[PDB]
Amino acid sequence: SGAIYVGNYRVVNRHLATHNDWANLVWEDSSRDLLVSSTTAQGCDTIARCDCQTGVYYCSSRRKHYPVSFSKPSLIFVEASEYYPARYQSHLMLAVGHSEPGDCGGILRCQHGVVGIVSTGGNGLVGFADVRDLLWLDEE
Ligand SMILES: COc1ccccc1CC(=O)N(C)CCC(N)=O
Ligand SMILES: COc1ccccc1CC(=O)N(C)CCC(N)=O
Ligand SMILES: [Zn+2]
Repeated sequence: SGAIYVGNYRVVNRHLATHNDWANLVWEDSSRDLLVSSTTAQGCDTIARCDCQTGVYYCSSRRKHYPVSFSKPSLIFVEASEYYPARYQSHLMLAVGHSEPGDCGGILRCQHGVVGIVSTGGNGLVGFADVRDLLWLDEE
């Protein structure tokens, strides 16, 4: 589990969104596994605006923050799960690292701010849903 809190926005994995998130929906994209809902209180996170490929992510299944190198956001085939059938997930970045299903929502950060959240994994890989292209998160 986990979320990004920037401005009056809450960014979560679309497959983990709550019924309050859906009732207060701002934007969602199934192909990205992302959902953004509105919040009453202001958050403290800053979104990175960069092309960094190195950073640190939080892994709840190890209670550890791991430095990683990750690929640029791209269209990657993701096997069937209890949340989605087998499909192509877009804006996804991969790294060699540990992850388990409940690690989704763990933040990946670089020196500029939040880069994305854990969204997929398996076979010693961890996938992050990128949020750096969502410029509108920084305003209104
Ligand atoms: C100190 O947190 C670091 C540091 C490096 C890298 C990542 C984090 C995690 C983070 O930014 N959180 C707000 C924790 C909640 C979450 N959703 O992961
Ligand atoms: C961190 O996720 C891991 C890790 C290891 C093994 C399995 C998972 C769960 C996982 O990949 N999904 C539920 C897919 C979600 C999606 N974005 O389509
Ligand atoms: Zn950066």
